[PDB]
Amino acid sequence: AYEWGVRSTRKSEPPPLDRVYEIPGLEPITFAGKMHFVPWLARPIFPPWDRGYKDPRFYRSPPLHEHPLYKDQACYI
Amino acid sequence: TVIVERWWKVPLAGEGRKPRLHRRHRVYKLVEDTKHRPKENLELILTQSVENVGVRGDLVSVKKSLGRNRLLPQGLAVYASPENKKLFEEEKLLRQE
Amino acid sequence: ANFVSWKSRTKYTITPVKMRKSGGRDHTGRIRVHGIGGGHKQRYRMIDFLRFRPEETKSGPFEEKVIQVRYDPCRSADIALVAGGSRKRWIIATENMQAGDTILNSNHIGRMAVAAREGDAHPLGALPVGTLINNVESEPGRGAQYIRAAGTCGVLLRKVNGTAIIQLPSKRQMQVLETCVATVGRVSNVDHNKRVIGKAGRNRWLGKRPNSGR
Amino acid sequence: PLHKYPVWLWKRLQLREGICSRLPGHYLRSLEEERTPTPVHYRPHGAKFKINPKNGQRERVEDVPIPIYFPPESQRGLWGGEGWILGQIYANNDKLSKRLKKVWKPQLFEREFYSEILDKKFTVTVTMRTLDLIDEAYGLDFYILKTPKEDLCSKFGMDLKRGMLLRLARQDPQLHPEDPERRAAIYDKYKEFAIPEEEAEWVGLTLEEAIEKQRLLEEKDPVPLFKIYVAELIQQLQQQALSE
Amino acid sequence: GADRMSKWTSKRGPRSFRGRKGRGAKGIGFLTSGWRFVQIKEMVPEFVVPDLTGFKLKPYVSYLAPESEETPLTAAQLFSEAVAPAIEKDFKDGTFDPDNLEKYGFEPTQEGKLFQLYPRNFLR
RNA sequence: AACUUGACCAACGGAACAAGUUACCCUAGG
RNA sequence: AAUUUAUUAAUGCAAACAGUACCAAACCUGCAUUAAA
RNA sequence: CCUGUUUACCAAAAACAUCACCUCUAGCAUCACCAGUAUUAGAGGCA
RNA sequence: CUCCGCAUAAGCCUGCGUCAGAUUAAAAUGAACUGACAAUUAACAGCCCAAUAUCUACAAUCAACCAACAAGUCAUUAU
RNA sequence: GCUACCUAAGAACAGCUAAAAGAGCAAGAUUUAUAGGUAGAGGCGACAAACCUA
RNA sequence: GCUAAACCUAGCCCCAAACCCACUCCACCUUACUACCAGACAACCUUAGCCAAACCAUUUACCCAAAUAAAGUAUAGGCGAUA
Ligand SMILES: [K+]
Ligand SMILES: [Mg+2]
Repeated sequence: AYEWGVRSTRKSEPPPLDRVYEIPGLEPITFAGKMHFVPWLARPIFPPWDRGYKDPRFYRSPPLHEHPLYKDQACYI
Repeated sequence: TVIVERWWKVPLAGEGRKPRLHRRHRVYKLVEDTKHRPKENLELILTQSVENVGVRGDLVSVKKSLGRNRLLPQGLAVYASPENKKLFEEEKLLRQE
Repeated sequence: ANFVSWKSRTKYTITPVKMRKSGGRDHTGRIRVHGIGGGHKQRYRMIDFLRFRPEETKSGPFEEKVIQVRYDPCRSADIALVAGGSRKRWIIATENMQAGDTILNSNHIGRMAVAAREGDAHPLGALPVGTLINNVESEPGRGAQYIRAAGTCGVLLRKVNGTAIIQLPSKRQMQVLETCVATVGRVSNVDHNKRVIGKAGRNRWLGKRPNSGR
Repeated sequence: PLHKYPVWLWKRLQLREGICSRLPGHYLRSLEEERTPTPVHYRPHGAKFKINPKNGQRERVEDVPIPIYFPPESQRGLWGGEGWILGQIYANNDKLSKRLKKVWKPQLFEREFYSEILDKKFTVTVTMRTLDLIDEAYGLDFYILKTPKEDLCSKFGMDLKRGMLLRLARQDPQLHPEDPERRAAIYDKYKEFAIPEEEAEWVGLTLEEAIEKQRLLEEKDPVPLFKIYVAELIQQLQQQALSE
Repeated sequence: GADRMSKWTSKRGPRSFRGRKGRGAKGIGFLTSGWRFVQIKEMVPEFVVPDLTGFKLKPYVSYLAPESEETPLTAAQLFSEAVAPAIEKDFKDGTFDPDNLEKYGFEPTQEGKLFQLYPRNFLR
């Protein structure tokens, strides 16, 4: 079955993580402390960020199922 | 492992000095390729029964491909280290006792 | 800005999609295929080539009604808007496909050869031996990639041990599993070849610029 | 005009200034050392002296290593010292013939290796030489610990050494949590390589990684002068009270 | 032919360039749909002007004034004049204890203050 | 092994080993 | 025209790999062989 | 053997392009060809 | 005489406004050169938009009739 | 930023025969503004071996 | 008699010795010098041709830590040039 959306237009897959993460008991030295990217240090893993307050112009709505009015039975409008 | 040698001689650098290499010293000739050589057996001490050598604790000269792929990862065999040889030797002695 | 393919839509729709011409250039911006350039603006109609694609909740064979048969600028064959259940899609139109007709798409192989009806889609194994077929897929569920041009039709020569042998329009034998869906009949616009371009200018309208080898 | 120091010494001068100077002395030595890697792509001369056949005279002979190019991919894997050989050859092995550019690449394979100290399985790219080297060392953990940095020629390999070395130095209970007896057995087998935890931390780090690690250690918030002055005033008051 | 040396400003370039570039004025709001500008009152700087009635200081100083030596203020001098007296009294009375630095005006952190010294969050 | 031998290298004092074409021509002085 | 096949494809060998006496996946690397440009 | 560009221009001529015509290669999809599938696509010749 | 002209866009960047000049054009009033002073004020224009899913087969041409082919700039709903 | 080709999204074209629309006289294989792409072992070329800021 | 002529400083050169640089405020990788929104592009890979061989086809040079000497010696090289 032909799938729609060519690979070239889809977001590039994440780069391969540094192998220092694989090694147990080792803390990869990253550029998070520098506050900018450098090619010679490992890429940091950042925890998901939340604004912590309401900003109408940058609002994100919850998942559709979580909506209070979500119903399992569809309605045709 | 490709092994090469230089066509042109390199003049002696002297004690505590590194040779000065000119453009001619980059020309090489292929002395030998290690892959094109008869394979050698890998000595292993078996820790479990195997169709070829059921005898546990028996030194075997299995093919390197077979030993690496199956015997060593699965724990059927262990390397023929001096330390390992002593440990199994005692079992062969204790069993007779 | 570097070349970005227009083929970025991920969700199927019957709405014509705006296309971007390439001019014979690849992503590097260098000409790869010569003689391609300009022409009339064209919108893409997402043609569904997996004839047997039941709706999300529903399963098994289903029927569709031919709402419309119309010209397609992106291909030689004509296309048909078919409505089944609550879903519409674009398919390739057979020689005698007409508005209002009902067509059947089934993935069931009967004990014998079911009657051949133009525009229906059954598994090759179910289709009678020696029937004109179109829009055949190489693998079960891959989707029709062959016999898709106007007026083209392959024949089902024989079925042997769970496989089917079909003659492609180039008179070449092709062997596929018997669970491969296909469409009975010839493709629309059987008289496509007869048409004469007549005027050099018409070639430019079709997006084909002069190509001088030397 | 002339520079005070030769330009080739400027790098060493950098290590005497700023953050680089504050790096541990043991780590700095590793950078200064210039050990010769084991011959891989050439055959070394057996002795210091040889008898010249042409004139029958004893003449000094020196080993000149072949320049090896290590692509970035090799740093992820373990190639056992092998690398690309970028040079030239004579067509049909004839000096009179045109000189042609030539590259000799190693044969790479994907293999699975299990580290007893780390108790993990790794998928790494290796050559046949790496497999042979592991056999002569009786296991990956021995090969990684035994081999020096110049021989390993791999950033991943030096990263593994820090992992294994830190576990031995820290006596980490995380290895085989349910079986303390098994944990002790593995640690006993590698006791020789156990080095202090302080030194083990800086094993295999690059200069950039070491500088960043030292920057984080040094990084501290400035102390408010309110706290500093309070300590001085209280000390002055106490001394004044003592004199009284 | 283009003038490289001259200062780049919003007067130059086509309509898109001229609109986007400004002259350094601080924004006081945002743009909504339809290019409607919404002005945020808080963003607008509020001028805090005092009451000058009955104020004796004037733009200039009389020339008949005793010249004095210039002594720039320092952190130590401020501590000796604003914080040292309170600690000195408490130390004699024994009430003073390190844990209670805040009693003399020490701020462990700037968080939660309207005017935070570092990072400075207030205008001159 | 030695003693020795070998290019019509004939453009014959012999470059170890290489042609056409340019009326699209490029450079050089006479 | 001579020089060359570094280069690109094609094939062979070795290399790697597995299974029920006898044979096995392309890729990859090394070495050959004609071609291509 | 249709018309179109080209130097020239009233222009002629030739060249190239090109409708038609002819042979040649190709049984297939997620960056060109092409979101196409031999009534297709590409490469040539065409007096 | 009109060959244009006015405006916008693009470009340009104060480049015939006032005052003064010993500077300048063939021209010791003019001045586009020099010094000083002044100036173009937003309604036009630029500068835009919360999220997630979902919707979008029917050209344009006075769009009606008769037609086509090279098959087309123009649209949502739910929370 | 010239020019050649191409991409995106624009724009222009009086009258006359006027069925047919067509460089007919005077709506096209036309012209044209904007932004972008293809770079010298190359690009582009209805191929002059031309053009790619002389 | 005009046009002109004349000038002595600005600095500069080569050495020696010493290892240099740089956060008033504000602005500056977007169309730099532009107060203020969900990133993700990431660096590493033989210098080449050619001075010459009176052509050119292998062949010559530009770095690796002490002035001098060993020594233009050993040695390499169409064993030629030359190194
Ligand atoms: K101007
Ligand atoms: Mg407005």
